[PDB]
Amino acid sequence: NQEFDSEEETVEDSLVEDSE
Amino acid sequence: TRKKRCPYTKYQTLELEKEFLFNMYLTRDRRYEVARVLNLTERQVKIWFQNRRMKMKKMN
Repeated sequence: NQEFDSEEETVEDSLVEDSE
Repeated sequence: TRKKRCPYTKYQTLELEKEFLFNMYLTRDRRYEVARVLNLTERQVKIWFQNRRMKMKKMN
């Protein structure tokens, strides 16, 4: 019911921040 | 995945998993097709495949 979200909301690329 | 990115369903994850495992690389049209089939953007596929690699490297 909206077009806000984000172009990277559906496709985020930071789920793997744990480098270690 | 319940952080930022939308939680992919089993069917979605399975397809992306099998496609990437079977074909580590894809073409523009094939990626667009896969994305189309998943009712998403090519970016969804492009980043998912890369996310898998980054997950292997970082969160080894």
